[PDB]
Amino acid sequence: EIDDALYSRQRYVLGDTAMQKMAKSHVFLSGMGGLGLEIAKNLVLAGIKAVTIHDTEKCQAWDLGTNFFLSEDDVVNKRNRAEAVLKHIAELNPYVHVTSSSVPFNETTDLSFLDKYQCVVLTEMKLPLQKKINDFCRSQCPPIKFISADVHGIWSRLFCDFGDEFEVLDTTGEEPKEIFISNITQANPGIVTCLENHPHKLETGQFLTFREINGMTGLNGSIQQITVISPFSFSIGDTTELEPYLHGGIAVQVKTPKTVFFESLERQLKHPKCLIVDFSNPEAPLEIHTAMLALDQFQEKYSRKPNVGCQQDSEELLKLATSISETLEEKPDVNADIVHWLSWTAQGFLSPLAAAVGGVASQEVLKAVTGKFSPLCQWLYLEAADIVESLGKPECEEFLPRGDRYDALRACIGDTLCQKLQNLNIFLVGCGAIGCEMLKNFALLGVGTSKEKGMITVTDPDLIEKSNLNRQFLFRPHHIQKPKSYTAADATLKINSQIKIDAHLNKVCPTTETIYNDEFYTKQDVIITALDNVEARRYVDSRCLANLRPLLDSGTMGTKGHTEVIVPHLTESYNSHRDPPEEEIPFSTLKSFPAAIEHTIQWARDKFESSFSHKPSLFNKFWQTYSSAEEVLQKIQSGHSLEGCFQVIKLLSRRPRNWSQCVELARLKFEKYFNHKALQLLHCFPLDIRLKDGSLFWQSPKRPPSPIKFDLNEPLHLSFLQNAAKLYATVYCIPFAEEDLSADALLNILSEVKIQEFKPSNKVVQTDETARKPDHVPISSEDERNAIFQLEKAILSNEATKSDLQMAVLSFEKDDDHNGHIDFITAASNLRAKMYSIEPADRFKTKRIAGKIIPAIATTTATVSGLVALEMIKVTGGYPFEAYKNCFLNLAIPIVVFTETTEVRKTKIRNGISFTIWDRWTVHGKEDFTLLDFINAVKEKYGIEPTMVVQGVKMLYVPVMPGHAKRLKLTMHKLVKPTTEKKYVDLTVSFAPDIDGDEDLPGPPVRYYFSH
Amino acid sequence: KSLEEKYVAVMKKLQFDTFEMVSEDEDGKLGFKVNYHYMSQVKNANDANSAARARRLAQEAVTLSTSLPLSSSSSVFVRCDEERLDIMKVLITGPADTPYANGCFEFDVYFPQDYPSSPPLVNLETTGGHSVRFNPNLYNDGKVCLSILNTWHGRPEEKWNPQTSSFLQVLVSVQSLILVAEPYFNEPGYERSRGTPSGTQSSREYDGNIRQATVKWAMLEQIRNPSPCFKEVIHKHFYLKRVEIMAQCEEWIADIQQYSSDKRVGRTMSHHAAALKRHTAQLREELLKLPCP
Ligand SMILES: O=P(O)(O)O[C@H]1[C@H](OP(=O)(O)O)[C@@H](OP(=O)(O)O)[C@H](OP(=O)(O)O)[C@@H](OP(=O)(O)O)[C@H]1OP(=O)(O)O
Ligand SMILES: Nc1ncnc2c1ncn2[C@@H]1O[C@H](COP(=O)(O)OP(=O)(O)OP(=O)(O)O)[C@@H](O)[C@H]1O
Repeated sequence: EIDDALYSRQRYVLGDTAMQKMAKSHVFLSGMGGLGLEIAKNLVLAGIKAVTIHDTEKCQAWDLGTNFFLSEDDVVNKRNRAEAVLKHIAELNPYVHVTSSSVPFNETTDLSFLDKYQCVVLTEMKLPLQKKINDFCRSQCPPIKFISADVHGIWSRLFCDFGDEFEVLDTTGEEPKEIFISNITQANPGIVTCLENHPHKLETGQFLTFREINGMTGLNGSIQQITVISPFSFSIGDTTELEPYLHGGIAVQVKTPKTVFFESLERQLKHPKCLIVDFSNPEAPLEIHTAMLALDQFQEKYSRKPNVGCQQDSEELLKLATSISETLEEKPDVNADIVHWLSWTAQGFLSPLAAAVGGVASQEVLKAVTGKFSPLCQWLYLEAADIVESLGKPECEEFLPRGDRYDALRACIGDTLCQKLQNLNIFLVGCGAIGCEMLKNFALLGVGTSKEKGMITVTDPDLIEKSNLNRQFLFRPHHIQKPKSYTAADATLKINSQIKIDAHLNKVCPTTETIYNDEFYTKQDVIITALDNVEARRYVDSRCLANLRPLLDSGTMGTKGHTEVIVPHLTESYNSHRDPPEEEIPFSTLKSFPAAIEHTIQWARDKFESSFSHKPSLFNKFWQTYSSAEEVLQKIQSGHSLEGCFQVIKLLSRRPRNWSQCVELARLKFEKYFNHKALQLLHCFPLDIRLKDGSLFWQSPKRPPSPIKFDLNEPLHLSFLQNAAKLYATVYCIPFAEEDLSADALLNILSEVKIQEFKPSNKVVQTDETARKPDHVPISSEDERNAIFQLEKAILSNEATKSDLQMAVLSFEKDDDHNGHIDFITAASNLRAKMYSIEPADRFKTKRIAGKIIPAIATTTATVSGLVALEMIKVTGGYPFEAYKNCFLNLAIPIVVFTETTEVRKTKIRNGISFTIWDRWTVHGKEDFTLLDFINAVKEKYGIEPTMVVQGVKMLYVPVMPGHAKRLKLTMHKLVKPTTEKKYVDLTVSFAPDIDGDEDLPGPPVRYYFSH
Repeated sequence: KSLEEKYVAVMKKLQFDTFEMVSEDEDGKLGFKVNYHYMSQVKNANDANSAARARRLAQEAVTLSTSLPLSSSSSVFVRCDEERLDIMKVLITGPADTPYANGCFEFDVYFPQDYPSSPPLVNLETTGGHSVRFNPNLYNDGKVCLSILNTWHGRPEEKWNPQTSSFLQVLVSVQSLILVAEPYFNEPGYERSRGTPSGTQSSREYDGNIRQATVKWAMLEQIRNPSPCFKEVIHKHFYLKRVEIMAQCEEWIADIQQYSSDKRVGRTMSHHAAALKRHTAQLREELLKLPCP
């Protein structure tokens, strides 16, 4: 059984079948560098049945910059690295059976034992024996999935090979689409027109199935291959022999497995299938392939890596690359700069690049054992190139080893840059898995470890949960219900004691701006966000824009992700993004005419919140507004129009006093929801009622529902009644026991319950697709007098005490099982699905949709975190605009796209003057300086006359407002009335537009210093 | 019409003005000088004002200061805080030939932080201690139900529109919809009882009750308890218009006498007529007591 309480988010990504196969898989890994370490980390977080790691090397002090499990003791003992860190890896997931091995690998090593595994990943390995292993892998029956990767300096390599033929079970995780059919013709080939306003959004050659189709009853259950004619029409093959078309119909996407073919590693040395990530350089990957082959040949020839700045080694590598390029099929131009940088940084190691390639490699490994997504075929190269050319031509002493754990990074980026990183002050928001990976990257990079200057700050308001343990690797089960930031910071120092870090339990918001004032932001250098919502992103963006500081953000959903980079005076803000708002389901569609199971789940969730949060709040707020029910009775007897009193009385008259009455009320609610409403809506709209044109009202998408007959023996009915009764008993504070939930006891309770007969009504139906929830229809005096009688009887029956004025309000818990919110919502949604003859849904997709759960996986977060570390290194470098690269990705395809950040625009205010979002004007003055002096100073310095002045939320001066010419004569301190806290003040000023009657054009904010 | 000429000439200068409504202490917290509704909402309003809000208000200000409807039937009077525009107060007289005629009604208006993305809050202040639901869409507590405010049902064109809707549109809609001679059938369902003898009879009942309530609060209690925001304006208006009201009260008394013989609604019209004649006598006393500012 899948441990859903830990794996729900992973389930929403992968699917149960993939994990079921995953529970029967053995995966082997060779080489135990930082890359192999992170591969083990991601796989153990994903929960492989059994993982075998291998290493023939021993610990060294140099490894401390690439590993976050090693300690000085391990290096002192000269233990095998893998066997030393094996115990730490086991902490990440008890379910995973992790094993280790140290058998030497060479040309005479036998590979037959490897057949027990399904996939093998090779790191830190010599290329010819990689060739031999790959030959063994694809020769197996079935072939063993082969994956290899390498990291060298600012360069990386990734290769995949699954034999001659491999079957992808699902190309992408996108839900199959369903489209209503508006028209379809008897033709050869037949032509189908979908709903005129709903786009076809499909492609030629795809396979579709058909259901609920009227006219051609034979097309029900049939499968056809399509051919797109338009974004709203297509052809599906011959249909002339079919019967005539009537109406309706639904087309459902059909997924088909696809075979993917992989060449051998040796045969892929020439003509490699290389993924492209930068369209401006559709040749760089091949050049990098040539350079990596040249480096491998150099290591073969000289048994060593090239020395930094060694002109002899660089020239030899140039000759090797030139020779290899000549042997290539395409023979690309050898990049001298790339070869030079490879020779310069051959011996170094860059961990963020390793992080990215490890994430993508782990995702590929997951694909190899599931077939859940289309894999890489067959090569992919990642670079940190932009960093090095920004430094011009440095000296080799900048990168020579100095004895510390940071020697590996020093050989890549240089000591001065490392010192810059050590000195940085960083503010990090959000302690999600992205934040944890970023903190790990900081610790391994020596970020903020300067004993004088460097300082890290992180904050998060929430505590640790078991569900978080699936991807937030820093935490353990004995850290549950403890601060995320505190535990993360405490665990971080174990990785690196030299780090200096501070933590907070604070939610970044306008109310907490007092703690995080402008001076605090000025103290920081870089701000990074790991938020899960847009509003907080906008708030942080505005604060950082006001404080003129760089901002980094990353979004993660499923296998899709992106990186946003914002640099002062260079880029657009995050607020510059103006993506279209989500269009919600029509109100009429939600309440009355659902067609999708998502409509029913939304209806169930809204009904739940109204019943258990909103209306309880109304009841208790009513009894807080009015002291006693007798007072309300007296007031309504004098015609007082109190609000919600009618609903409160209706609730009180419906208030149960024991568990049996709670069950009775739950049964009545069931009857109301699933029998009476259908009869009412059918009374208003008969099944054969027709429109102006005579077409049936009950036509696509309008599904005519059918009333449901109750049966306690139905498991769905049993679950619905049990959950509803439990929630209602919680509502009315009625105690109960589990034995009361037993089906026989419920039957005994309902045996004496009389089911009330239906009666129709003539309530108007909001059939408008653009309608919204309006205010209530005015209440008749009949309901007034009925409620009056109700609370009069209640008072006479002593049901007017404070307890009768008390009832519980329930939060929407979504993770625990005992609260029954998920089960109640699922039961209601499935009853509504059967209600409209729509297909039901399972519990877990209900949990996903209702809880708005964003699917997550360790591979995506690691991949994005490595990139984020890369651009923050670039920001630390103070590099030009070209170096900064935003990125978007979707590992499902898989796809990675880099694109330069959006250039900051200039707002042409007037007369050729323009200003940026980063612009803030300044004015210096004195105590006798006046508003007229202010206008003159602006008109002089910036050549434009202010037309309106705003003091924050207060207005300062408007020419058309009365008597404001006098304000021109008033001094700054007199009219502002400022506090002594500042030597300045900030204002907002606009200017008259070129065309009168238009709004004044907003200028940049202006700061008036009280002094010079 | 010399009375009309002087009426237009005088209150033209008074239809718009600024007036400090919130005195301010040392620590930045607001001390409200006169009565207002959004005490806590204003005091808790975020200080991170959106610039577009202030700019839209400034652009509106020209039209709101130049194009206020001015007529003896009805006129609009506009006051806002001398240092903040989002705090708002408006006074309107009832259009002629209505049960609301010439009655003074004070409103509280606040522009939300997201304005103009959302309609401003609107509220009645002449509720007489929330005694009467004066209009079917206008609750006794003063809450306003307009589709343009999204506080009433309506089509998208009737809804609030940040790009096109204007505060002047809401002001005009007040007169055109709420301040009508025909309030009763405005209640949903009663528009179907329009024309039916029972519906018209209950309309007469409701409008007579509204008339007597207006005489009580909107005229008698308004003059006897003048509001500081328009204290001179209201007295000048009543001095100018008083000749009409001394006949309006008599015609209303004559009308309710015809109703009183009815056995269904005339029985309530008897109580409303007693109240109406009492308040009419008191109102005539106050008119004789009314000076010219
Ligand atoms: O107010 P909501 O929770 O959004 O739902 C209401 C509510 O039903 P519940 O009582 O089951 O919550 C109404 O009942 P009351 O709130 O007045 O008790 C009911 O009205 P009736 O009692 O008059 O049947 C109405 O149903 P309808 O709109 O069909 O009149 C129904 O609406 P929905 O369940 O469709 O939201
Ligand atoms: N304004 C904020 N200030 C500080 N931290 C914030 C703020 N808004 C969100 N966060 C944090 O951002 C984190 C996002 O990480 P993550 O993706 O794990 O979200 P989650 O809500 O914890 O997870 P899940 O969706 O699985 O329940 C949360 O832990 C949350 O505490």
